[PDB]
Amino acid sequence: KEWQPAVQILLYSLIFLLSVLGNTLVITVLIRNKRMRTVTNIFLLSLAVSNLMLCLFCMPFNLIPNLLKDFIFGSAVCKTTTYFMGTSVSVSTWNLVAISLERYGAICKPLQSRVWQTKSHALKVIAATWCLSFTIMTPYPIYSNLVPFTKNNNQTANMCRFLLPNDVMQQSWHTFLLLILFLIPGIVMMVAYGLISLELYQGINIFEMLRIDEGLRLKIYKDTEGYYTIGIGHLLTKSPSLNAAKSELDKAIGRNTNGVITKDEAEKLFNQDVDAAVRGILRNAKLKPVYDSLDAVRRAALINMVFQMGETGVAGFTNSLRMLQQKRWDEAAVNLAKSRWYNQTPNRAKRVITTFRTGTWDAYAANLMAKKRVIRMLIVIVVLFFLCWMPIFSANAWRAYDTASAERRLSGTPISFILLLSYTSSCVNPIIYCFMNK
Ligand SMILES: CN1C(=O)[C@@H](NC(=O)c2cc3ccccc3[nH]2)N=C(c2ccccc2)c2ccccc21
Repeated sequence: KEWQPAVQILLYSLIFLLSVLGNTLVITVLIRNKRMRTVTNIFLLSLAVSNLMLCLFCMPFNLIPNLLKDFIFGSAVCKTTTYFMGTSVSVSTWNLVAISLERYGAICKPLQSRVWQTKSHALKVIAATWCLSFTIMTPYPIYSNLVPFTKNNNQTANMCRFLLPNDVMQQSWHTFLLLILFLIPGIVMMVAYGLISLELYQGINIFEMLRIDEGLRLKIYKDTEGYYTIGIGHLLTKSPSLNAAKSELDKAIGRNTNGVITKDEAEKLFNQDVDAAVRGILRNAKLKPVYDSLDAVRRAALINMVFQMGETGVAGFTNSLRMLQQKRWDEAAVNLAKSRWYNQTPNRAKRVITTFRTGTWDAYAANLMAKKRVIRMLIVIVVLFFLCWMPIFSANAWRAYDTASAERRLSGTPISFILLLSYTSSCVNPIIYCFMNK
């Protein structure tokens, strides 16, 4: 009528600007900063390229013809615009699947999913996504043609239309898209983000706690006391000799290590350490009573201490050990910070003490809080993707099954806005990235 074209020009041109500006920004930032190019962002970089492709090679050749009600570009543009639209949706859907699968590797199988975290594999997947997406979509250029129709005053026009040899094939193709663009990617990412979510809920434990407090040094080093240490805080000898640490090292890893161990030997060593700390708590007649009275989070604070100072040194925390057993957490927290231990390693001690005072992991939660944030962003991106793409795919499927119904309900402004919703998905992720560093 009179307004509809105005709102269309408005919304289309706005969504074009945001999507062009938004995605080229995301690309130029990522191309600029080598520090930014993580595995997850290399995918979000392949995602932002498909969003740019959809935005420049399809959107004008949809608003302009839908605004004029006449596809006035060539038969080639008609095959091109349909080709890139389906290629884009495919690349995007399988980029989102790759992301869910790499975060699953990182969060759920960290020391077990080593290759899924190589940038070389990441660019292998990205290449296989674009190549296969152009391949399975070749029906669109093969079977899309100008379809002549006639307007008001018997005025010939064309519409760009995708027509397969019959109805069984038109309907088979939509079953196809249903499967490899929604069902199969949908469950893959729902199982994945579901497992990721389970893990992230179970939260911090003694191992993650000691990994934050100790770190990883592959080569022999000295701690705050000046003692020779390796791996994840593994004390080698109190003696000042370096020859003796190197000896106690080779004996513990079983090979002539030459001062240097692997990450895999550090974790094996570190697992024996947490084992040994916990056995020392159980075998010591002063520590075991306190331990049993402790809740699992505080148990881990007691283990944290015993891991740093040994069974016997901690068992001599007689006045703090008593307060803990009596559930006097504030008293214990105040007393423990008057100790020499506090004075030697304040930052670590302040955390362990916070754990004792509150019974929570707040002291160690920062990193977990970051992973949870990213994961919730990714689940939001996936849900806004499907919500932006279900309508147009459902309108094409309904056309292939009952074209007369589909066209009478959707032909005017509804499919105009349904198409608009599609392009909106390509300007969604940059806006999300903006609201993420708030
Ligand atoms: C030719 N082509 C369509 O026919 C359009 N479907 C409609 O426009 C439409 C559906 C419908 C239902 C009821 C009534 C009226 C209807 N119109 N489908 C997309 C597309 C979507 C996903 C993958 C590939 C192509 C597309 C995108 C850009 C250019 C051409 C193009």
